[PDB]
Formats: sequence, structure tokens, C-alpha cells
Amino acid sequence: ADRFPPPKMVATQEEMDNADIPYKYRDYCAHLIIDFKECRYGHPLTWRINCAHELHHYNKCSYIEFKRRVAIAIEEKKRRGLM
Amino acid sequence: ASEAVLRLPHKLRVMRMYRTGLKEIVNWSYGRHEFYPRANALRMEFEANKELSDREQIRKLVLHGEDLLARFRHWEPTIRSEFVGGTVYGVWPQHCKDVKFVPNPAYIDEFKQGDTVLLY
Amino acid sequence: AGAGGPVKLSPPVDKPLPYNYDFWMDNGIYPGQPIYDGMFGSMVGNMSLEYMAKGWLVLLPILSAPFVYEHCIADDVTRNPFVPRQYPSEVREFLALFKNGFVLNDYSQPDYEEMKRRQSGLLTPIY
Amino acid sequence: VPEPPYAKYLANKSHYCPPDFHYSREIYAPYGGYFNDPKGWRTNTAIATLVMLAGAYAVFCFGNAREERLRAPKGWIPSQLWNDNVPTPVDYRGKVL
Amino acid sequence: TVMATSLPIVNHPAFLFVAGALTGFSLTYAITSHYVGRKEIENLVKFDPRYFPEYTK
Amino acid sequence: MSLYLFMLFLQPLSLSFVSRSFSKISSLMMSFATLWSAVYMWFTSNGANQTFYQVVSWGSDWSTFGVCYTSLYISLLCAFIFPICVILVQGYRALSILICIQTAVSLSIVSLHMLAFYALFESSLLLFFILIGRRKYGSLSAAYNISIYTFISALGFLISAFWLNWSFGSVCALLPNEEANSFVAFGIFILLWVKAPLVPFHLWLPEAHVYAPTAGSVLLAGVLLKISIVGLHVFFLPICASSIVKAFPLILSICLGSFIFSSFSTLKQIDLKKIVAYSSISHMAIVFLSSATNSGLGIQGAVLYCIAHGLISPGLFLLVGILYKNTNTKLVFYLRGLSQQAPVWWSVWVFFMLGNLAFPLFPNFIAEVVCLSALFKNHELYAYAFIFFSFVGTVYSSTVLGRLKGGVSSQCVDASRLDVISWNPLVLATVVTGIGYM
Amino acid sequence: MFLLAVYFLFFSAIANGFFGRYLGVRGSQLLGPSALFLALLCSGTIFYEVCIQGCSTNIKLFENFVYSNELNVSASFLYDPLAATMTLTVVWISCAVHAYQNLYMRGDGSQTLFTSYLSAFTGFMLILVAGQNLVMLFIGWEGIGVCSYLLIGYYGSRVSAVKSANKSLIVNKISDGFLLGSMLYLWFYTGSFSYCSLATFQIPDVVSILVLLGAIGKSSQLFFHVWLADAMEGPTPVSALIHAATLVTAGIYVLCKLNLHSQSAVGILGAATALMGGLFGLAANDLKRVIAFSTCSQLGYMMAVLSTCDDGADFAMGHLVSHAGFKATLFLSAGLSIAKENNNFLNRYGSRQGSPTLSFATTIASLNLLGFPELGGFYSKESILNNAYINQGVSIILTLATFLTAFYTSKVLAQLYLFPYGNGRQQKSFDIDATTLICFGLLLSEMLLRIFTGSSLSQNMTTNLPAHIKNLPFWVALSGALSGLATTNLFSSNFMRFFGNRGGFDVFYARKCSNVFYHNAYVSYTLLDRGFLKLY
Amino acid sequence: SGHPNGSFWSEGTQVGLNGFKYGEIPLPNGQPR
Ligand SMILES: CCCCCCCCCCCCCCCCCC(=O)OC[C@H](COP(=O)([O-])OCC(O)COP(=O)([O-])OC[C@@H](COC(=O)CCCCCCCCCCCCCCCCC)OC(=O)CCCCCCCCCCCCCCCCC)OC(=O)CCCCCCCCCCCCCCCCC
Ligand SMILES: CCCCCCCCCCCCCCCCCC(=O)O[C@@H](COC(=O)CCCCCCCCCCCCCCC)COP(=O)(O)OCC[N+](C)(C)C
Ligand SMILES: CCCCCCCCCCCCCCCCCC(=O)O[C@@H](COC(=O)CCCCCCCCCCCCCCC)COP(=O)(O)OCC[N+](C)(C)C
Ligand SMILES: CCCCCCCCCCCCCCCCCCCC(=O)O[C@H](COC(=O)CCCCCCCCCCCCCC)COP(=O)(O)OCCN
Ligand SMILES: CCCCCCCCCCCCCCCCCCCC(=O)O[C@H](COC(=O)CCCCCCCCCCCCCC)COP(=O)(O)OCCN
Ligand SMILES: CCCCCCCCCCCCCCCCCCCC(=O)O[C@H](COC(=O)CCCCCCCCCCCCCC)COP(=O)(O)OCCN
Repeated sequence: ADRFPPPKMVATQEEMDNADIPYKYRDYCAHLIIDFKECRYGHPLTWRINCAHELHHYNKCSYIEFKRRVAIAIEEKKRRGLM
Repeated sequence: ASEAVLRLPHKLRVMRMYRTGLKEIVNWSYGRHEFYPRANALRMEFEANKELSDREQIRKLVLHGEDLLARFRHWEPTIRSEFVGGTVYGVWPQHCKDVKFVPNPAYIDEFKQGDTVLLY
Repeated sequence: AGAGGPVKLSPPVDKPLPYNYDFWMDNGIYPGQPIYDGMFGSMVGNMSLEYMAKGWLVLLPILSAPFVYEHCIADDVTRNPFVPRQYPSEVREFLALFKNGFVLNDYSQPDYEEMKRRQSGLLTPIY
Repeated sequence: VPEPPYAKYLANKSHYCPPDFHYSREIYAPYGGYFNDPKGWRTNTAIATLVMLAGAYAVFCFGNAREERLRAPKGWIPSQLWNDNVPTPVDYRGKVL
Repeated sequence: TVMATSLPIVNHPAFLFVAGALTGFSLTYAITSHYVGRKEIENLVKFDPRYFPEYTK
Repeated sequence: MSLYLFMLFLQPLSLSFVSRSFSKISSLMMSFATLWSAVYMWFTSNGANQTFYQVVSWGSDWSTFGVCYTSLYISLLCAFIFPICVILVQGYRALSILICIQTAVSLSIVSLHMLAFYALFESSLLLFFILIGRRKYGSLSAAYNISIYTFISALGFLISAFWLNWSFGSVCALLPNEEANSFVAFGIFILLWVKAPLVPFHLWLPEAHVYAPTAGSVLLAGVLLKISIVGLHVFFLPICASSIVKAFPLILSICLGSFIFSSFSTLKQIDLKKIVAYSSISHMAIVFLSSATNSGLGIQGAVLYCIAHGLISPGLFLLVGILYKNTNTKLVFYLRGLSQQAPVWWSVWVFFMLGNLAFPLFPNFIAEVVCLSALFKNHELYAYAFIFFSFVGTVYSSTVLGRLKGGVSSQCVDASRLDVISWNPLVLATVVTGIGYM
Repeated sequence: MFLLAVYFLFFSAIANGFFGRYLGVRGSQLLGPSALFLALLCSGTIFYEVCIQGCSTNIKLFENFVYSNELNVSASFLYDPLAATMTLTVVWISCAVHAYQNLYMRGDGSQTLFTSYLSAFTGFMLILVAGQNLVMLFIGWEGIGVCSYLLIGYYGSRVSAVKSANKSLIVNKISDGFLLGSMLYLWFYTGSFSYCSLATFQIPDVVSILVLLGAIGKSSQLFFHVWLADAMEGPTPVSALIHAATLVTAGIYVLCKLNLHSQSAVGILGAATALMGGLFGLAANDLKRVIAFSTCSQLGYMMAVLSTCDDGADFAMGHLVSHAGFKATLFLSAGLSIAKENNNFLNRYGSRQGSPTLSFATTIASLNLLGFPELGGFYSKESILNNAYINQGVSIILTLATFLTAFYTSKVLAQLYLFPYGNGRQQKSFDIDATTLICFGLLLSEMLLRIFTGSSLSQNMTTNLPAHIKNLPFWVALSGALSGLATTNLFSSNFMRFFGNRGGFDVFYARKCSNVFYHNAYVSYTLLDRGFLKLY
Repeated sequence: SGHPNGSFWSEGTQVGLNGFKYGEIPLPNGQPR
């Protein structure tokens, strides 16, 4: 946990509230989810084709966060001695 | 085997066993294509022991076939819709005539309609 | 033809009635039925309650085997190869409040013990 | 059996009635008879549609008076054309429209 | 003969074998996948030099 | 108040002077005048007078009459439901008996003196013995049951009233008195135990209802059972609260047991009237328990549920009477095809049965919600017990409806113009209360 | 504007069921579909305003519906994103079912009353979905329960239909009783019935259990699924409405609206119901029964996903909305097949010349159920299966259910179309009017739109899974479909029989629970009130 | 089958009373009850 420090949080409380982002989605990727959300709602039926850049960017950030979570897990497991 | 089946004579018992087995073949099949080989197999099964004359062996065969036909009874019998046990049996049953209708019911002794207390 | 199909009428009662005849439902059409099917009389598929119980006895262990492992044998540290989703402190503290939440299983957190005790909460209201 | 005198007042079997199906014609039900198709149905349906539109107008008036939107919509909503209590739309970023 | 008129391939021995093999593999893999997948997910990070220099050599 | 009491005294008086051929018309007009006077009493009742809206005394403690929340609702219910009973009954003898019973019951509700309450409610004792034991359609057994149960309970209540009059010196409700005695509490309680049927003292009710005329059954279920709640709110809780709190585990046991055993007994019934009677016994338990909690939520809930029952049970008893007139049978087994044969009777029957099951658009739903909330205020288990066992009512009602709904029938047995006229007020009142104008 | 939809449905109910003598059969064939079309226009406006543009609205009809002392509730409607989505789906399916009933119910005496019950049923569903307080939800819950009782038992001269309706009523009574208890707990300790103030971070287990027990009734889960299979006695339009949207979905909706569920219970109960329903559907030989068991399985998937992650509520609602369309299509097509063939058994169906529209609609609905890639059902089901991987137990059971689902669905498709003709050589025919074609056009339009618009915001968000684990649902579905086409035997006759008897839940209830119930009634009455306490 | 004249918007085929309301028989000359 300490070795892999959290990333800086680009999104502020005011922006997350203004974009109506639930608390669960405020996970260091909220700025990208705001971009994706605004684009998906802007294009109600054509988002799948049009809004693909934002989804890609969110998925990439999510991937990096997932890798961090796995790293934290491995570090904790090594500290406890299980592996 | 039920009591009604048991009371039946030997010939009628074997005819009933064949009939029931054919119906159960139909119920357990997935299409008409399956029925024909299975029905031919059932026919051959009965034909094979038809000439047996030993009463004891015949009784054993009958009893076993009855136990098999009891165990392999289908949860869902394939029954035509218009017959008893069918989806459309009783949906809108045909009304019989001679229905007793009382015309102008409220106008028969209108003022004195009600319950009376009779005393001694 | 949906309407007007022939039906068989149930015969009129002609013998002394049993005391518990209310268990039989007869509308006047020939095939009357018990109040609850399978309470008495013919059983569907010729399967008794004992047969059903023996089946459930054979089936239950195979169905329960996946669930028993993760829930009982496995532990928070070993259940998954990653930790629960990481949130900013303000978000995480609020999310930890929810008893039915998913952030209470973060062993890495220094508040793990409190969160675990929160998850296994009260059975009934104390007041 | 010789049909009773009142049978003249009662209606005939409708076109939709299956010929075999026999029903007692004397029984009255509010939902209608076995196969209905009354004469004058077209007028009754027109009256029904008019009562439906009038009640829709009343319901629309009531709803508009009671529809409280306390948070600004993200974008333009159709309610603006008919209802004046819609807060000015604000987008995801926060800019007012 | 299952579907002689419309889809005769079903009766073919090769079809039956391929369908059974797909059934076997998919069903057994569903149970075994949890261990296998969890391993590929642990390994993805453990052998990445940036995340964990010690394991890499 | 004075107008209502005067109209009440005029209704029995009018019969003595009528032509003996105009009796039914005069009785109906008098019943409507009594209803209008009750509406006037409601108009002249200001909510500003929180304790008692109006109190009138005519020279003695016995002649002290007054209206409160419970009294007002019950009196309005009695005046609303009496016209239906009047039209359903034919004959001068029957009218005389019914009008005397109604006058006694309606005077009991507004009475504020325990001894006067007893004098007025129990005056209608022989009249019920004679009514339930009528020559051809009555049963002597039912008459004896109801009469003996009433006499024993009311005598116990009378003994308690005599002790309170000796000890305090007055038995009027308006004078604040408190008693911790358990014998006196039991004496007052036993009347409530019997009148509002509670197991094991409920046997008198079903017999009386089955062998009573439709007007009698309608009056009994509609308001006679409610007279218990007036006695509880006016003559028991003010003086014997300590004993209700002391005995609450026992009260709860007896009320829940009544609800359960009555529900189970309803399952073995083959007569429509007995089904409706046992449903009433089951429904009375919630009202009794809710009032015994001595909370605002409970007293209001109990009165509201009482009104809902006093609007739903007369409807079912009226429909059952209409069906019996058409068919001369009350056995569910003989009655089949009622959906096809009586679409108009069936619609109203289904509506009233839905009301009896406490569905949301019916007064029973709101009333039940309030009563359950009061029980939940006491304990969560108390509410849960009652909520769970409510399914038994569903099983019996569903079985009855299913047996009646379909089959083969050769008789057209539908309501006439008179029968629809008799239920229309009850239907409208049910709908209005259901939408929240309780 | 928001009220209009409920007004249109209740008006169509009152008109058809109280003034049907004047309107006529044709009048109901006009007023019903017209009102439903107007309600669809209103529901579409509501969906656009609330879901797409994030504008929730509250309409308070009147205050003090119940005003006893502290307890105070008002009749108010809050259109939140969940409400808008469900309103739209419900009205779309109801409009289609109303169009369908014009031709299907022509051979039924009370077409006016049927249409009235269908419109009242839709109105009570919209009341349940749009209620702002728990009392309004209860009003809707009971209204759908009563309408189901009046619709399943529509054929009164059939003892099976009346018993099926009694069964539904009793099961729903037990469930709404548990719900009433939970609502009382929530009112007492939170002070209100409104969902805004209802929010509680930590809830005692009792309330969670009561909520779950209440929900498992309408959404037929294990131990409470007996009524769904029996509900096949009713006419086909009823089955489409109840199974696709009105009844099964309510339980999920309640669980998602108030997140008081416990992860451990919902996951196990759901996965069990999914597997059992699929196994029961394997044995079934009635077309309408197989689609009911399929409904049970899908409900199991939706209940199970709530346990997996935070987005489980969104995933469940997304599956619910995707499922309603294809499932409705499956029931309407099954009904038309039954009507055309005068047969309910899969054995007697076969290839026969028909309408292209119906055969395509059946194929596409079956494909959505199966999980064919790039379809609305596929995305909504993969979202569940992929996210359930973390819970090892739930995932394994759900994959096995996916296999069984594919097997029966493929077997049904083969039996209805690919298989040779199995019915007799007799003259049978059902001609389809343009109204039926419009109904199938509407269902296909919903299915197509679902692919373009999606079901959840997080539908296409990446689940960080190895490729082999992400694409396994497809391989399992394909393997099951191939095994189903070959019509192979999977289980021994002992298990096939067990699954045909649906696990013997009803045999247990009849032999033990019903006997105990009537023995308690015998002791209560015969032995006591009319025995010990009755005079000679 | 189909519609009576082949057109949905055609006059109803039933002339008379669908049933007798309350069981009352219409007076022949139209006399009020
Ligand atoms: C000033 C200007 C003028 C304005 C006017 C103002 C004047 C004020 C009052 C004047 C009115 C006249 C009074 C009527 C006297 C006769 C009434 C009568 O005989 O009843 C039946 C009689 C009907 O006669 P009938 O049909 O021709 O046949 C009778 C035959 O003679 C025999 O027939 P049968 O053999 O077949 O018997 C069958 C019997 C079935 O058998 C039974 O049921 C017997 C039951 C025993 C009695 C019932 C017990 C319960 C009664 C409760 C009291 C009812 C009021 C309830 C209010 C609660 C009060 C605490 O059924 C009945 O008889 C009727 C059933 C119900 C009536 C019972 C009520 C009468 C109580 C006592 C009557 C008074 C007699 C006094 C005698 C005077 C000299 C002899 O009169 C009625 O119309 C009904 C009763 C009217 C009751 C009002 C009388 C007051 C009694 C209330 C007590 C309160 C104290 C008194 C103060 C009153 C105001 C100051
Ligand atoms: C044989 C019968 C044939 C004829 C059939 C008659 C058809 C009846 C039509 C059904 C009526 C539906 C209307 C339900 C609302 C009840 C109307 C009402 O109560 O008036 C309210 C005003 O409120 C309204 O007008 C509501 C608007 C009605 C129409 C709006 C939408 C229509 C869709 C129906 C959905 C309603 C759901 C409500 C569920 C509780 C009174 O206002 P307040 O002064 O606040 O009264 C105090 C409140 N309390 C009653 C509790 C004492
Ligand atoms: C909530 C706001 C608005 C409320 C509107 C509610 C919708 C309409 C309510 C109309 C009145 C409510 C109850 C009507 C009386 C109950 C009887 C009934 O509904 O049906 C009757 C007869 O129906 C009628 O004549 C009147 C029905 C007109 C409209 C009914 C719409 C559905 C009822 C709504 C359920 C009430 C909700 C109560 C609990 C929430 C009996 O029908 P069956 O038993 O099925 O037998 C008919 C014959 N057959 C075998 C062929 C089926
Ligand atoms: C995945 C989640 C689980 C879903 C369902 C799981 C159910 C598992 C429970 C069954 C497994 C254990 C059964 C108990 C062992 C009994 C072994 C043989 C049974 C036996 O000999 O007697 C039977 C007792 O009924 C019985 O066995 C009734 C006992 C059942 C306990 C109550 C549990 C609810 C059961 C609901 C569905 C089960 C259906 C089949 C049980 C039949 O008795 P008899 O009628 O022949 O006696 C004659 C009448 N004098
Ligand atoms: C210090 C004292 C020590 C204790 C000593 C106690 C000694 C006895 C006490 C018993 C007092 C109770 C009085 C009621 C007796 C029972 C009824 C009599 C039975 C009977 O046959 O009555 C028949 C009809 O009664 C019926 O139909 C009525 C059915 C039963 C009535 C139920 C009783 C009311 C509730 C009981 C208690 C309630 C609360 C207690 C506080 C009419 O017979 P007939 O006219 O044909 O005459 C012909 C001669 N056979
Ligand atoms: C066995 C279960 C009990 C059945 C009752 C269930 C529910 C009834 C509750 C009614 C609510 C108010 C009534 C007050 C008390 C009545 C019964 C309470 C239980 C009880 O018997 O307590 C007794 C005291 O009550 C007494 O001393 C009086 C008892 C009643 C007297 C019986 C007949 C009286 C009739 C008098 C007529 C009017 C007289 C007016 C002057 C002894 O309890 P304890 O305190 O000694 O504890 C010593 C134990 N270790």
C-alpha cells in the first residue's frame, strides 16, 4: 500500500457533484468517467460508435488502477508471509 | 398396477400393457421420428414372449413389465387439448338450455319484500 | 374451437359423504381435483415424497460444494488476487459506512478490524 | 322449446359468436355480453375518446401545476415548451445554458 | 436419425464428438478457470519489472 | 346532540301512532331523519373542544350523554347502517323489535354513565332472544347462547359499576377516578371479553348471526360488536389502565390466540354466514389489542379499523342474504357458476371480499397499517405475529371464491333493482373511506 | 405529462370493464390500443426527460393519505432514472400485448373485461414503479397481485386455473406480509416512508431478511417459485405481461431501490434459482412451461449479480429491461404457435409454412436468451457473468446455468422449426392480422434499440479479466446449443424424472404443510369449538 | 370469420338488448317503468 502510492485525484468535489457522479465511481478515474458520461448522454443512441475515445481512456486508467490493486495485494501477502 | 388393471383377464392385461407402453413411448420421445423405432422395439419385445406357455414365467414377465411401466410413467402425459387433462377442456363449456330466469324480480310484491318475525 | 367444447358432467353424489369431503374440489365437470394436488390420490410421475427426498440428498452436496469453499474455507486475503477498489480518503470513509458495501474487506487498510466488525453487525435492533 | 315472449326484446347472436356456442341472452353484465358488437358502437367509442381527451386535459393541467423540478436538467427538456417552472439547464461541466 | 430432412449433420459421428468435446471442455474449464485466471492475474503484476523489480531477473 | 337524542326517542314512538300499513315508509323516513340529525350533531361538534365535543344532562347522572371521537364515529356508523336494515325487514313485529334494538344501542353509545350504559345496552336482551329464536328460520340454541353470554358478562360489569359507585361515589366518566383493584378491572373486562368475541367466549356470535335475519346480522356485525370499543375507551381505559398494563402479556396471549384459532376455524366452514362471522371474530382481535396498548396510534387505529369493519361486514352479510333469497342455500358446495350467472352480484361480492382482505384501496388497509404501527410501537414481535398469520384469511377467502366462481349452473340468480339499491350506499362509503376520507 | 400515462391506463380499464356494453368488442380493440399508444408517447417523453437528461420530478397528488398521530404518508410520484426506465419498458410491452390481444382473444367471450384487466394491471405496475414512498409501492404491489389473481383464473370452469390463482394469491400474501414487516421496521427507525430519508448505512439483519423474503415472492426465487409454473393456466397475454415485466421484476426493483440486501444470501439464492430453473426447464415438455423456467433462471442471474459488485444493481436493472422484450416476444410467439397448431406439447410441433415475421421474431428472441454475441441479451448477460468471477461459487453455478439454458433453448428452437411436422393431418389455421404484425414490429424495434442504446452505463466498461475467462460464457453457450440440437441425453432417467417433478417442492407442501394446516384447523374447530365447548 | 362486412368500421351486428338489467323486461310501447 505504501510502496504503491495513490495517484493524484484530478477531479474535485465540485466537478464530481456537477457531473452527478455517484460516490462509487469516484475512484481516481472520475475525470475520465465524467468525460465518458457527458459524451454517452450527449449521443443517446450513437454513443457506441461516436463515444469510443472516452471509453478507451477510461478503460486504460481503470487497467492501471487494477494493476495497482494487484500490486498492493501482492505486497500485503508478502508482508504476512503467505507467499 | 392398479386394481382395475389386475381384475382384467390375461389377454386384456397384455393388450393394456402394450397400449400403455406405446403411450409412454410417445410421452418420452422428442419427435415423431423417435417413436417409430421405439414402437417397433416394443412390438418385438412383446412378440418375443408371446408363445410362452409356462404360467409362472408368464406371470413373472407380466409383473416385471408392469413395474417397468409404473416406474416410467411420465410427469407430463401427452394428451390432446380438447380431452380430459387438456388445456382447452372446460375453457368455455357449452351452456345447457332450460335455465331458470326470474323476470322482473324486484317488481314481485315489491312493498312486502323482506324478512318477517313469526311468533306464537 | 375455444368456446363451446363438450364437457363431461360429474355424476351426482349417490352415497354417504365422507366427513372430510371438503378436501375434494368439484365444480360439476367430471375430473374433480384435490384442494392441493398431490395431497392424496395419484401422484404425478409416480414419485413419492421419499423419492424426492433421496434425490435432493444426492443433489444438495454437489450444489453446495462451490459455495462452501469460498464462504468458509477461503479467507479475505486469499479469496481474490487483488484488493478492493481504492478510493480517496473522503470517498472511502463514507463508503466504509455501508454495512452491505464492498470496501469493508480491504485487509491492506489499517481500519480492517473495525470494518470487519461493522460488516458482522447486529442481528436485531437494540432499541 | 317455444322461446319466451321477452326473447324478442333481446339481441341476436353477434357475428363474432361461434355458431355452436350457446349462451343465455338474458344475463346482464356491465362489461358487456358474450360477444357484444352493439349497434351504435362507433358513436359510443367517439364519446369515449372525447371523455378521454377531456380527462387528459384536466390531468395535464393538474400535473403541470403540481410538477416540482428542484434540480436543473442537464439539457433542454420538452417540459419547457409547456411548463415554466423548469430550472435553466446546466451541463455536466457546470455551464449554464 | 434426429433431423434427416433439415439438418442431417447432427446424426454424423463427427458432429456428436465435436459437440461433446465442446461441452466437456467448457464445463470442466469453468470450474478450473478460477485458479488459472487468478494465477494469470497475479503473475501479470509479479513479473512486471516496474511493479516488482525483485521477482524479475 | 339534543336533536339526535330526540330523534332517537321519536323513532320508537312513531310506530305506536302509525297506520300499521305505512309502518315501513314511516320507519324509513325516521331512519333518514336520525341520520340527518347525526350529521347535524357532527356539524355542531367543534374540534376546538378537545376532550368532549358536547355533553348534555337532563337532571341526573344517568341522563348524562356526550360524544367523543369513538362515540361520534360509532353513532354515525349506526345511523348510516340502520336504513339498510329497515328496508330489509318486513312486518310490524319485526320493525318494532328492530327499532327498539336500534334505539337502545344508539343510546348506549352516547351514554356517559356506566349504570345508564348498562341499562340501555342490556334492554335489548329479550328482543334478541325473540329475534334469533323466531318461529321458522330461528334457532333456540343460538338465542340461549347469546342471551346467557350477554347476561353473565353484563352482570359482572354491573357488579364492577356498583363497587365504583359505592367507593368513589359516582360512576360517571366525566369525573376522573382511578382504581388499581384487579377484581373490578376483571369485572369491567369480562363484558368486553364476551361482547367483542375473544377466544374462548366467541361461541355465541356465529350461532346468533347464522340464525338471525339479514337485518339482524347486518346490525350485529356492523355495530353491536363495536359497542365493546366504546366501553373500553370510555369506561375501562380511563379507570383501569393500571390493570391493562399489568396484564398486557396475558391480554396479548388471549388476543393473538383468538386471531389464530378463529382463522383456523374459518377454514372448516361450509356456510357463507359462518365464514363471515368467523372473519369478524378474527378481525376484532387486532382492534382489541391496539386499544389495549393505550397509545394514540392504537386508539385511533382501533376506531378506524372498527369503522372499516362496520362498512365491510354489513356488505358481505347483505350480499349473502341476497344470494340466500335468490337460491335458499348458504352451502358453498351448492353455489357454483356465480361468476357467469350473477356478474353483478359477483362483482360486488369480489369487491367486498377484497375489502375484507385489507387491500390498499379499501379502508381496511389504512386501518390495518395504523394498528400494525401501534403494535410495532409496542414491540416488533407483536406486529410480526399478526402480520404473518394474516395469510390464513387469504386461504379461506380464496378457497371460497374459487368454489363459487366457476362450475356448471342452470339457474340465473342475480340481484334485482332493490338489492342494488341496498348496497349502493355501502359501496360508495367503502370507496370514499378507501381513498382516505376516513 | 408524467401523470398522463397512468390516467390513460386506468381510463382504458374503467371504460372497457364498466362501459363495455356501449363500447363493444370493437370499441375495446380501439380504446385499449389507442390509450396504450398515448401512454407510450408519455413514457417516451418521461424517459428522455429523466434518464437521458437527468431531470427527476416529484408529483404529489394529495397529502395526508394516512394521517394517524405521528404516522403520515402522502400519495406522491417521483420519476427517478429507475422509474423512467421501468415505466418505458412496461408501457412498451403492455402496448404490444394490447395489440396482440385484439386477435388472440376474439374467440373469448369477455374481451372487454380482459382488456380492462390488462390495462388496470399495467396501471398498478406503473404505480408500483413510480411511487415515491413505501406505501405507494405497496399499493402497486397489491394491485398487481389482485390483477394477477383475476387474470390467471380467467377460465373459472377449470379447477386448475382457480387453484393456480389461489396459489399465486397465497404466495403473494406471504411475501407482502414480510414486506409490510420490513416497512414497519424502516418507518420506526428512520422516521419516514420516503426513499430519500429511508437511507440507512447499517441495517439490522432482521430487516434485510424480511426484505429478501418479501422480494422472493414476486420474483419467484427458490421455495417461492411454485406459483410461476402453475400460472400457465391463464391466457397467453397474461403470461407475457407477468413473466416479462409486471410480476417477476417487482422483487428485483424493490431490492435495487432500497439496497438493504445481504451479499451472502442474494448470491446463493440467485445462483441456486438459476440452476434449478434451468434444470426444471430441461425436463419440461410444454412450450409455455419452458419459457417460464427460463424466466426463473434469468431472475436467478439478476438476483445473483447484486452480490458481486456495487454496479450489480445497475447490471440487474439492465438485464431486467433487456429480458422483458425478448421474453415477451417468446411468450407471444409461443401463444401464436399454440393457437395455430391447437397443441401445447413440443413433441407435436414441426416445420410448417408460416409467417416470416413470427419465425424471425422467435429466432431472435431465442438467440437473445441463448446469448448470441452482439445482441442485447448477450451484453446484459456477459456483464453479469464477467463480474461474478470474483465470487467463485456464484460464477460456477451461473456458468452451469448458462449451459443448461443454451441446451433447452436450442432444443426448443429445433423442436419448433427444424424438426419435421409432428401434429396430425387435420385442418388447423390461425390467420394473423396487421395488428399482430405491428406487435412484432414493436418487439423487434425494442430489441434493436436495446443494442444501440445499451442497458447500463457500465455495460462496456472493462472487466480486468484474462481473455480466456472473458470469452468463456460464449463457449459454454455454444457447447450447450450444439448439445441441444443433437437432442442428446444428459441425465439418467432418475434425475430427468426428479427435474420433471420440479424438485418435489409442491409434493412436500401437499403431504406435510397442507396436512399440518388442516390438522391445526381440525383441532381448532372440530375438537375444540364444536367438540369440547359445544353442548349436546 | 373476420369482420362482419370485411370492414372493421361497420355498424354492429346486434340490435336489441345485450341482457336485461336487474331482470326487468322492457315495456312494449316504451312506457317507463
Ligand atoms: C303528550 C303528547 C302525545 C305525544 C306522545 C308522547 C307520549 C310518550 C310515550 C307514549 C307512547 C305509547 C307507549 C306505548 C305503550 C305500549 C307499547 C307496547 O305495547 O309495545 C308493543 C306495541 C306494539 O303493539 P302491537 O303490534 O299492536 O301488539 C302488541 C299486543 O298488545 C300484544 O302482542 P304480542 O302478544 O304478540 O307480543 C309480542 C311481543 C313479543 O314478546 C316480547 O318480546 C316480550 C318482551 C318483553 C318486553 C321487551 C323487553 C325489552 C323492551 C325494551 C324497551 C324498548 C325501548 C328500548 C329503549 C331502552 C329503554 C331503557 O312483541 C311486542 O309486543 C313488540 C316487541 C317490542 C316492543 C317492546 C317494547 C314495549 C316495552 C313496554 C311497553 C309499554 C307497556 C306499558 C303498559 C301500560 C299499561 C298496561 O308498541 C310498539 O309500537 C312498539 C313499542 C314502543 C315502545 C315505546 C314504549 C316505551 C317503553 C320504553 C321504556 C322507557 C320507559 C317509558 C317512558 C316512555 C316515555 C315517557
Ligand atoms: C360503477 C363505477 C363506474 C364509474 C367508475 C368511476 C371511476 C372513478 C375514477 C377513479 C378515481 C381515480 C382518482 C384517484 C385520486 C382520488 C381523487 C381525490 O382524492 O381527490 C383529491 C385530489 O387529488 C387528486 O385529484 C388526484 C389526481 C387524480 C388524477 C391524477 C392522475 C390519475 C391517475 C390515477 C392514479 C392515482 C394514484 C393514486 C393512488 C393513491 C382530494 O384532494 P385533497 O383536498 O388533498 O383531499 C384530502 C386527501 N384525502 C383524500 C386523503 C383526505
Ligand atoms: C388506484 C387509482 C385508480 C384505481 C383504478 C383501479 C382499476 C379499476 C378498479 C375498478 C373497481 C375495482 C374493483 C372492481 C370490482 C371487483 C370485481 C372485478 O374486478 O371483476 C369482477 C367483474 O369485473 C367487473 O365487472 C368490474 C371490473 C371493471 C374494472 C376492473 C379492473 C381490474 C380491477 C382492479 C383491481 C382492484 C384493485 C384492488 C386492490 C388494489 C369479477 O371478475 P371475475 O371474477 O374474473 O369473473 C368474470 C367472468 N370471467 C370468468 C369470464 C372472467
Ligand atoms: C438448494 C437449497 C435447498 C433446496 C431444497 C433442499 C431440500 C433438502 C431437504 C431434503 C433432504 C433431507 C431429507 C430428510 C431425510 C429423509 C430421507 C428419506 C425421507 C423419508 O423417508 O420420509 C420422507 C419425509 O419427507 C421429507 O423428507 C421432508 C423433509 C424435508 C425437510 C424440509 C425442507 C424443505 C423441503 C422442500 C423441498 C424438498 C422436497 C423433497 C423433500 C417422506 O415422508 P412420507 O410422506 O413418505 O411419510 C409417510 C406418511 N405417513
Ligand atoms: C362459589 C361458586 C363456586 C362455583 C360453583 C359453580 C357451579 C355452577 C356454575 C355455573 C354457572 C354458569 C351458568 C351457565 C350454565 C350453563 C348453561 C346451562 C346449560 C343448558 O342446558 O342450557 C340450555 C341452553 O343453554 C345454552 O345454550 C348456553 C350454553 C352455555 C352457556 C355458556 C355460559 C356463559 C359463559 C360461561 C362463563 C363466561 C365467563 C365466566 C365469568 C337451556 O336448557 P333448557 O332451557 O332446555 O332447560 C332444561 C333443563 N335441562
Ligand atoms: C390464568 C390466566 C388469567 C386469565 C385472565 C387472562 C387475561 C385477563 C386479564 C384481564 C385484565 C384486567 C383483569 C385484572 C386481573 C384479572 C386476571 C389477572 C391474572 C390474575 O389472576 O392475577 C391474580 C390477581 O388478580 C385478582 O386477584 C383478580 C382475578 C380475577 C377475579 C376472577 C373473577 C372476578 C369477578 C368479580 C366480578 C366483579 C367484582 C367487582 C367487585 C393473581 O395474581 P398475583 O398478583 O396474586 O400473583 C401471584 C402469582 N405468584
